[PDB]
Amino acid sequence: GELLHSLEGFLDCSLVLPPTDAPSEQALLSLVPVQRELLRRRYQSSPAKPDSSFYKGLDLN
Amino acid sequence: HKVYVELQELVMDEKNQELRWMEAARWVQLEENLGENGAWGRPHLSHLTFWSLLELRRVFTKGTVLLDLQETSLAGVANQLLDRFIFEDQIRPQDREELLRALLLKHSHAGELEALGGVKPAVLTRSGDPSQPLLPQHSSLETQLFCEHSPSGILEKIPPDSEATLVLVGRADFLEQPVLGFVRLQEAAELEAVELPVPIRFLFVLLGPEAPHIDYTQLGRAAATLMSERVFRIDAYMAQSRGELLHSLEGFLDCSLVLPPTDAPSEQALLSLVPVQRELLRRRYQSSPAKPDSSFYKGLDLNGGPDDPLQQTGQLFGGLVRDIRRRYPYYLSDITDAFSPQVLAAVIFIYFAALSPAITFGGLLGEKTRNQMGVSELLISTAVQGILFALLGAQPLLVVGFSGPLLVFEEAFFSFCETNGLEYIVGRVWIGFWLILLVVLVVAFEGSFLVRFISRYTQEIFSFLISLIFIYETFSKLIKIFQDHPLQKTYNYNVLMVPKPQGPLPNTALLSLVLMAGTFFFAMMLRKFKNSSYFPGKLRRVIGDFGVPISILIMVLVDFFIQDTYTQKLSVPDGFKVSNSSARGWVIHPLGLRSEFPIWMMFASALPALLVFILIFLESQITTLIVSKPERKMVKGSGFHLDLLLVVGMGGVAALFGMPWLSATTVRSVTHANALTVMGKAQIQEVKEQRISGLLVAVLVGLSILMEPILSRIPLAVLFGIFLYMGVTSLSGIQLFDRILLLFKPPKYHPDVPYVKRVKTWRMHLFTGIQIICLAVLWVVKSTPASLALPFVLILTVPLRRVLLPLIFRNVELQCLDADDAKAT
Amino acid sequence: PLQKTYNYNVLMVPKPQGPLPNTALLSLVLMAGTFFFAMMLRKFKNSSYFPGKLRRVIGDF
Ligand SMILES: CCCCCCCCCCCCO[C@@H]1O[C@H](CO)[C@@H](O[C@H]2O[C@H](CO)[C@@H](O)[C@H](O)[C@H]2O)[C@H](O)[C@H]1O
Ligand SMILES: CCCCCCCCCCCCO[C@@H]1O[C@H](CO)[C@@H](O[C@H]2O[C@H](CO)[C@@H](O)[C@H](O)[C@H]2O)[C@H](O)[C@H]1O
Ligand SMILES: CCCCCCCCCCCCO[C@@H]1O[C@H](CO)[C@@H](O[C@H]2O[C@H](CO)[C@@H](O)[C@H](O)[C@H]2O)[C@H](O)[C@H]1O
Ligand SMILES: CC(C)CCC[C@@H](C)[C@H]1CC[C@H]2[C@@H]3CC=C4C[C@@H](O)CC[C@]4(C)[C@H]3CC[C@]12C
Ligand SMILES: CC(C)CCC[C@@H](C)[C@H]1CC[C@H]2[C@@H]3CC=C4C[C@@H](O)CC[C@]4(C)[C@H]3CC[C@]12C
Ligand SMILES: *[C@@H]1O[C@H](CO)[C@@H](O)[C@H](O)[C@H]1NC(C)=O
Repeated sequence: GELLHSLEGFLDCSLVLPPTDAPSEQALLSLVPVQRELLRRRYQSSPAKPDSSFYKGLDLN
Repeated sequence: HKVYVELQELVMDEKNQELRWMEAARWVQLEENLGENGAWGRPHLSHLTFWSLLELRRVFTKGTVLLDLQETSLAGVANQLLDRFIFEDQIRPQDREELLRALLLKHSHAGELEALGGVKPAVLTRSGDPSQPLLPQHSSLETQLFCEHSPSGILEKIPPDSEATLVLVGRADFLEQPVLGFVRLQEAAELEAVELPVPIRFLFVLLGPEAPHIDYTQLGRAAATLMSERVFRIDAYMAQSRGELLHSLEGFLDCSLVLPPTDAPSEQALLSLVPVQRELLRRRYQSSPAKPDSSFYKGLDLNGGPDDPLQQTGQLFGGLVRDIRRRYPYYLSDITDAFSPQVLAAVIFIYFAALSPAITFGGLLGEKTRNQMGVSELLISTAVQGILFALLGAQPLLVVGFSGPLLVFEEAFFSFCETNGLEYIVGRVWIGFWLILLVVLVVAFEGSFLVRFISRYTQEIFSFLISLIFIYETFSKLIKIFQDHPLQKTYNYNVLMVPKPQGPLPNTALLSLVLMAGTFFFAMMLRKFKNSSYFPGKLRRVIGDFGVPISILIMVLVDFFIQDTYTQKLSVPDGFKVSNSSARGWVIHPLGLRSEFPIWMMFASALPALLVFILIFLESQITTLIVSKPERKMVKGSGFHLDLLLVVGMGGVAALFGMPWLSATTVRSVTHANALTVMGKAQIQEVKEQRISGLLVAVLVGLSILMEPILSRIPLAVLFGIFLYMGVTSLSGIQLFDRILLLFKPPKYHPDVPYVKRVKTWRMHLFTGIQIICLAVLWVVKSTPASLALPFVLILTVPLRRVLLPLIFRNVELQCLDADDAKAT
Repeated sequence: PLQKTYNYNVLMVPKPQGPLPNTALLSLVLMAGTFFFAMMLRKFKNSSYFPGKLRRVIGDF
């Protein structure tokens, strides 16, 4: 399930370029801001798990 | 050949709860969106998403299609569409009554936005009242990037005879699965939904409930983008059933290029996909009657190779005509591009930067040659040779003016003429004549290609030694100011200061040092603030572009407020008078002024002319090489033969009138080029090239004699800080300076440049040591009384790189170190 | 203050009586120089222009 969720997140932050008659350089360079925004949306969460390494009491607080 | 596409959403008005259709995007070969304000954003290409395309394909594989429908009004189309939905078991019979009322509703365009106060997304229910969506929502992407006059362009772009398409989207909670309806009218008819007079032929209807991985705005955008393409439009114009549309959609999906997210995106890697895209486009047109529009409109059918500024040509005067044809077609652009305030700031800076050395050298020359040539002559010559060179020159970023070696030659010539018993101002006419003949002969045979043999070695050596000597001279001037007014316990008052202050003065030296330090500090602080992030960008850049004039004004005001203390000020001659009217005139008779001129001198004056030609040619060509390197984003070409011809000809003509000849200056030209440089957030984004700045500088230098009241209040010590700032700033691009700096860093912190990775450290150090030995020898011979033999030594550096070094190093090391290009090695 | 003339017989045994020519500017120069040198050495401490041991020892003083 975690791998499936990660794949869904991967597919959410991808963009498709349809066949456009514009010059190649302009069409390919127009993607920089949109891609930057999508990646900024990709890396914003980065949550995995809290610091649950050990629930120690240690007898001395 | 082009059509109009309109996309509308079912939304609600904030003022009073009601439902209505609002347009959200328009398509004329490009996508335009509108924000909440009500003003359309800038046009841009369309970039869909994976989910929108996937869901569009899924819903279109089974959606119903009505072809050749015989209806004219919206109600008849909605009735037939709902009947077809009912027949194909798409919706239940208990849902027609609500959908019919939902579709037959008032349509409001952008012009009615502010009258209502804005709209919000709404969801239709079974009852018919709006409600908020249950699933979470997110801010739109396109309206955040592009949205944050138009009617005339919109009405102009649409061809006079064309059809339009309308797409409607909206959510309905009483539905099970999304439904797509595509209907093409038998004959185009006007519709009440679109206010534009263009008739409507196609109609898209996208309905359905809320579901994950489905966004109806993006799905409508995908449908509009699919309709906008020519091939799919032609297929729909000839399709007779759903199979043809499905095949066209599969073809459209096949030729799509999807790119995944990355970690560190770059504009260089993203440009490695240029061919692939092209190929895909061709495939999309492989099996269609249409043809691509930009078949060869993305690349120039020329070469960036054999087209070089300097090259041997089989015909006489080839370089001159080549440079003229390369440069002059840009004259209107050169005139126009000077409307930015940065040009004004550069003009103000270069005015002082060029006025001060002219005055100093004119005074020194006047006191050296018994006032045969003084300050006014040099000022007039500089003004005229700047105005003409800016109006008819090939490289308008050069700054002409008097130099040091020319002064040394003038001193030597005057001493020789005094010793031999001949006149001084007359032989210069014949030297100028020989210069004219020599430059004509040289330019006729395009003998400037030797400039190709000068590598980066000599350029770096020359620039470094020039900057270092400049800084040394500035500090020498400061120490002289200290020496004139020492720090004592007793000072005599009632001293006479009318011609010049006799004896020491109390608070002069320390005040001068303070003013210089303050000017330098303020200039550096404003330079740092230019690249900061402490204000709005426009105002920040406007303030930072005027740093030098602001600092000059601040320090001038600070000096002006002080009353009793004396500081040296700038002085210019009273009027346009010759320095010595007793033994000189405005025009010099070549035959003789007071005594006849010997014939042997007229025939033998060619020898100093050759030396003057060598000096001027070498300095000007090296300066042009340094200024116009490929790294500093120099788009327009720079000529070599035309500049040399103009400079030497102008020098000869000025020598006819008694004014001195000039040459291009390295530090001033580099400062002028750096002032007119627009930097990007670093990277040199562009360099502003124009002819107005040089012309204005020359005019101001010429008119400086008319501005005594303003120039008399500018202290001399303030300009020393500006000179130090110029000298420090002109040292950035030098590579030998970096290699000297690396002599102190440990090898752990060395940069990632090729000449560090390819070669070892103790070979780089040997290279730098050899170059420093050459610099030291040049300095020593400069201080030696045999100064006139200095330029030859410089050209003697050229064989050293060509013969001696290949006997010590290896080819890879020498090619990596002595790189002709900066970025490429 | 900064004047044109100064008295040349001024007793300064307990304290300098009357103005003196070059004291104010020399004091300002010394203050600015000390501050500038201290800041430059503080910056050089964190630089990479010498061996680390000698660089840190110099920057500490
Ligand atoms: C162009 C060929 C290659 C050039 C390489 C770079 C070298 C350029 C600078 C070298 C020439 C310097 O130009 C001039 O030289 C003389 C030599 O002492 C200097 O010193 C001179 O000062 C004044 C004249 O100005 C004289 O009274 C003095 O006797 C003389 O020594 C000048 O202050 C400097 O202006
Ligand atoms: C090695 C890198 C160099 C870049 C950094 C340089 C920093 C140190 C610069 C200070 C150099 C001192 O500069 C010093 O100026 C005074 C000016 O009065 C000269 O003094 C000389 O020339 C002046 C004319 O200007 C004469 O009136 C005077 O009689 C004569 O001694 C010294 O000969 C020179 O040595
Ligand atoms: C080191 C880098 C930083 C750069 C900063 C440099 C600061 C330089 C400060 C200069 C010292 C100011 O010097 C002081 O200025 C004021 C100007 O208001 C002068 O003028 C002051 O006194 C005179 C007469 O007493 C009044 O007429 C005047 O209204 C008053 O302002 C003082 O006579 C002078 O003593
Ligand atoms: C308003 C004018 C007169 C004074 C401007 C103040 C300038 C000189 C000072 C104030 C704050 C300073 C900035 C503070 C933060 C940084 C970030 C660093 O990564 C680069 C230097 C930079 C950008 C400093 C440059 C100098 C700076 C901009
Ligand atoms: C006291 C002797 C040994 C050294 C004095 C020179 C020091 C004070 C000065 C001279 C040039 C200055 C350097 C100039 C350039 C930079 C680059 C920057 O990225 C780090 C700071 C650093 C390195 C500056 C630190 C201070 C500096 C090294
Ligand atoms: C002008 O020239 C004359 C003759 O050469 C000379 O006597 C006079 O001193 C000159 N004036 C100056 C140097 O101011």
